[PDB]
Amino acid sequence: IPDSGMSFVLANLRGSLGVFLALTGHTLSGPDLIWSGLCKHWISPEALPFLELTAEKQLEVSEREAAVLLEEHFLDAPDAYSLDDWEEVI
Amino acid sequence: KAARLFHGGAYEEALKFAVFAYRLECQGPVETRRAAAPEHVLGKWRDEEAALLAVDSSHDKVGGNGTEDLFDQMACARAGWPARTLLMAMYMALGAKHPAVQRSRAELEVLLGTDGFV
Amino acid sequence: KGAVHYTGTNFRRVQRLDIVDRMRALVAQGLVDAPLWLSAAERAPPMELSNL
Amino acid sequence: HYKTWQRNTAGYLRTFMRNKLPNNEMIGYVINDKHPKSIRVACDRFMYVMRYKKTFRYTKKVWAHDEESEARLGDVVRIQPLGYRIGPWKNYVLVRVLHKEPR
Amino acid sequence: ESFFLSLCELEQKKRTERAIQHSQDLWKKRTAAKDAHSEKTPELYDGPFWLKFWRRKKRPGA
Amino acid sequence: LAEVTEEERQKQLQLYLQEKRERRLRREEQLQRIYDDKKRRAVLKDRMRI
Amino acid sequence: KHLDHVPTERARQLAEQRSAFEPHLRVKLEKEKFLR
Amino acid sequence: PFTLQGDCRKQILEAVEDRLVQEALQLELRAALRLLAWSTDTIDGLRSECAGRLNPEYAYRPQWKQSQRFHKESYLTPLQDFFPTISSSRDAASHRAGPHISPSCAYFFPTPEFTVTPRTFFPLSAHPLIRRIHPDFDEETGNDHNPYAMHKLQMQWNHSLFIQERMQALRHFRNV
Amino acid sequence: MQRACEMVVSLLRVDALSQRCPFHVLNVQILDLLQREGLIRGFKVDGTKIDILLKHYKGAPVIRNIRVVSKPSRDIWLTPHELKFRTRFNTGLWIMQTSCGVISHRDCLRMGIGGKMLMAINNGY
Amino acid sequence: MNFNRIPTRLSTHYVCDPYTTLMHYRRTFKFLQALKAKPNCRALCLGNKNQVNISWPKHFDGLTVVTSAVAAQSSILSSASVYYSLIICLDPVLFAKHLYRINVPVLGVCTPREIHEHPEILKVIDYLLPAPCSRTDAALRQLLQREF
Repeated sequence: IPDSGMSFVLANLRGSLGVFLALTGHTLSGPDLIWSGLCKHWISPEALPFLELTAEKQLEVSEREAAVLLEEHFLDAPDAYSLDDWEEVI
Repeated sequence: KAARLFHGGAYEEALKFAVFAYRLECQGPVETRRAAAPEHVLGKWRDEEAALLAVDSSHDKVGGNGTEDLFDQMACARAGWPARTLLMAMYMALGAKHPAVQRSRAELEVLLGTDGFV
Repeated sequence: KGAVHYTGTNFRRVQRLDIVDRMRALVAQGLVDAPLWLSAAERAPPMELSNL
Repeated sequence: HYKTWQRNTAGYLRTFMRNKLPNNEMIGYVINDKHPKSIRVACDRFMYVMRYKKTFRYTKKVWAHDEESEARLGDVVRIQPLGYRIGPWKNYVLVRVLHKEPR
Repeated sequence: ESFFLSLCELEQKKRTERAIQHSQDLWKKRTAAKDAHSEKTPELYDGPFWLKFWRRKKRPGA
Repeated sequence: LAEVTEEERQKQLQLYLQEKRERRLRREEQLQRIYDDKKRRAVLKDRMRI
Repeated sequence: KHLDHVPTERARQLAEQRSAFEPHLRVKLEKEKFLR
Repeated sequence: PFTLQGDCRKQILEAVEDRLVQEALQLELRAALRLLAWSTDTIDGLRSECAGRLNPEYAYRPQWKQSQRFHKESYLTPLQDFFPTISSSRDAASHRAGPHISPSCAYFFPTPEFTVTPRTFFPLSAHPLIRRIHPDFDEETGNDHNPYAMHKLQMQWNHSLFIQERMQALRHFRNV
Repeated sequence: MQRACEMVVSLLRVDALSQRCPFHVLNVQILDLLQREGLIRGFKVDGTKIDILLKHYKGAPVIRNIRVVSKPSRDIWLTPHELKFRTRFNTGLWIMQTSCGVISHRDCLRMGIGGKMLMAINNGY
Repeated sequence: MNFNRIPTRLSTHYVCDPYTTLMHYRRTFKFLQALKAKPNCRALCLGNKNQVNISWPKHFDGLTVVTSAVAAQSSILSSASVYYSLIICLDPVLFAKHLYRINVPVLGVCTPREIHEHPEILKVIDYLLPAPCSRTDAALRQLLQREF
């Protein structure tokens, strides 16, 4: 049985996508993860090291203003989906 | 048995008995387990506590020869025992580049659980 | 005698302060009035360059 | 002589402890074992300086007595004082031998 | 018949074989390089002399 | 004075027992590390000789 | 001293490589995107 | 969110999400314990995949078991460990006749159900002046934490204590 | 003991990111205490030498002054009641070498045991 | 031909990294967007004489003419923090001693070659802006302002 509370995410996906992904075990990679509903950001690995160099200017701003600055690292998602037409069948 | 096999012509089989006897007296009665040490190589940096509680005083027992021991050989460079003389007499007899000698030479490093030392 | 301290006063350790920090002190101290562009840079402070 | 305030500093207390042993015992190495039942034990002591706050070392060679004459030259031993005077030079008694030099 | 105990028997046995082969190859290449070095004419230095590296300028004063 | 003497005697016995256990445990731990390391050197040295 | 067990750089590198049966060091280049 | 209308909507999402995760985790644990004590085919599957990681040659496909009808309700039944039984076995451990837990499990976790602990959100302190600033600081004792409650929390998160317990069980299984 | 005093020269740099240091058993333990206080970003043993990173804030480094008290030629010892007088009304960091390992000056007074002043971090006069 | 010494060590430039430019423009855009919203905002475009591609006026407000006598690092743009609110310097290397203690934001646009050789310009510049191709600022800003 899936542990670590994995059923919560699967049951929260768009439609009955989690059921098909669990019984069959379909593999997904690339932009499909963010488009399916699992993740919500597409930050590149090169952003994490840079955050350690400009972290001294985060305490000067208020709490709300801190989250706005972190939004500059998120990029856009490309147009690509393999289950665009197969979702209705599932 | 090792001497008879070497005289007859069996070379690969002869080295098997030499390592068997050398490790018998070195590693103690516990030798049937023909494999690497089961994560029991103590004395290394940042030793795991899981393997410390899996042993007892039995592990403390040191091998060696009848009269002397392993510790005695470390201090005195002239001391020795037949278990090492017999094994050393075979590497030079068949050379250093011999396939079988090369295979047996590397086996001792892994059987004793010390391969990869820097 | 003279500059014989490789590890000492020879190597200055003065803090680097940007315009946002310097202006914040003068306005609070009452030395200079608050300009119209003070709040513009407060919401988007400049990126640190010394650590880069 | 040490002042009243000089007897409470850690520097002086540490030196005192090293010098101080049960029964006023001492540690030294034998350097002369020529005369019968006689051995000269060289003991090392310590002292504290309240000016520069540094401790030095000075050797103290003394004579000892041995019954079985087990000790030999260059062998660290233990000595014990006595409340009398025996012989022209003998002023100490052996207890045991810690280390033994080969021959 | 124990299922968990038998699992460790295979893991240890397979790990031993991997080390034996890796060690054999490492020793073969280690000795091969040394043999070539001991069969060539020594290289005689012909570069600039060390005339300026004799005197040094350490920390001034104390 | 007898009452005070008995009270002080109990404190000395308790302190002596507590110190004995602390030293015994600390000394035993140090010996284990040295013994484990010494064994490794002895077996390793014989391997190099071969 | 030569028999001492000290964690060096090459010592750990060899341990990881031994696990791979006969999985090596790899590097990645900077990502240059024109749409950025 | 930045506006009042937008900020209120975020509260609704956080409320439903907090409740769904609690129910999913509670039911997830119930099916995990019963399956390991009843399903016998799980042993073959674990060994097949474990042996296949080193090389595909050691991987074998087991037969599993023939399909059979089930009530699909017994695996999600509540379980409790309560001593009062004057009501004709009111609880009687997990279910009326289900698998029971060891007596030693009555020290850290008084109940087998997965609950939620009230973890603090501010750092603790030892000086009296700093303790007065902590939100959870009662005036009837002068302390910002309960020693009895925190004593058990530290024991649970301890690798050294777990190793000794795990080692003792392994020796018993191997010897007998 | 000599190698311990050689760490101040390498760690006391402004225009630098990482500096090497000779490997030593006692040196490894010292770095652990400093990291807890937030003075060292991190360190790694690279074999014969240890690579230690440097922490900076607004240009200037976190470490501004290092004083070596203990030296190989002598030994400074202070009683529990004497360390308080020495260290008072200050934010400095004094490394204390007690029998039960190595701890800071704040913990030495709590236990009341006689430590040994090794070095000073962020200390004035 | 060349008879000089050939360098061996190649220094890397992380300030003008291709990835770092992503955050530089994003952060700079936010500051300008908020400033233009307010009324009565003026800027300053300081360049160099060699920049022929950029047209310049005859008179320049805030310019102070001084003499050689008693001119120990006199500040030319001392009074340029009254009428203006944003200066965009194009030659930080030349204008380094005057903008040391300026009370206005400086949007300097330097090149990696000068930044590595003259790191002192980092303290005076508040918002760092990249410069693709890093050859001549006169023809560099024109392309950006005339995109598509």
